[PDB]
Order: sequence, then C-alpha cells, then structure tokens
Amino acid sequence: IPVLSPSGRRELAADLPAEINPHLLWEVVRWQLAKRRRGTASTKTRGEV
RNA sequence: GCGGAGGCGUAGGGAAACCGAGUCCGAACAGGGCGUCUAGUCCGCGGCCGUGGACCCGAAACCGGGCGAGCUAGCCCUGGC
Repeated sequence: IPVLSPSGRRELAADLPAEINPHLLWEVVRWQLAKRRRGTASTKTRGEV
C-alpha cells in the first residue's frame, strides 16, 4: 500500500458473487457483545430471607 | 482465546442372542403389526414444561434446640401473723 517503495494492493475475490446476508450478520454479533459486560446483582426472599 | 473427551442424526427394528432397510411371532416361500430422498443442525427470542417455593403474603400446628415457676404449684428451709 505504500507509495515509497511498494505501490499496489487489490482484493474482493473472497466472494463477490453473493454478499447479501446483513440480517443475521449484525444480529447475533450484537448478542455476545451484551454477554461480556458484567451484570452482578442479587435476588432475595424465597422461603425465609 | 489456542485448547476434541462429551450430542442428535447419518436405521431400523428385536426380550436377548443379533439379524438388517429391513426386525419380531411362526415349521413356513407365505400371513400381521412396527420399515424408506428420514437435512437435518445449533443460535438469540419464545412457547412449554423439571427442580426449583418459581407467581404474591397469610390458617390452628409437627421437629430442634434456647429461654423459661422475680405469677399460679406441690412439698421442701424458717422467720411471722
């Protein structure tokens, strides 16, 4: 990518033919993100408490 | 994150031995009910359940241990009236 010595770089072959699955992509990704975040609080009563 | 041991299918059916897209009864080529493009598979979300008390508190009691007669008891010691 440089312009000093090296100069030139192209890609997309990966899979240009399709590329149209945005639905599920963003979705689930969003999911685990929520996980990591620590959420520690308690619940109380049951029988005695 | 790197990190394969753990599942459901990829068959069934049969007490089992074990046969097989077919199995089991029966002496039976036969009768008869259970077999085959059965895409499934794991996510979040959700039904909908299992333990969970899992909706909400609550009824007199049963179990354990602590408190317990500075009231009422009975006698027990001795002062009194």
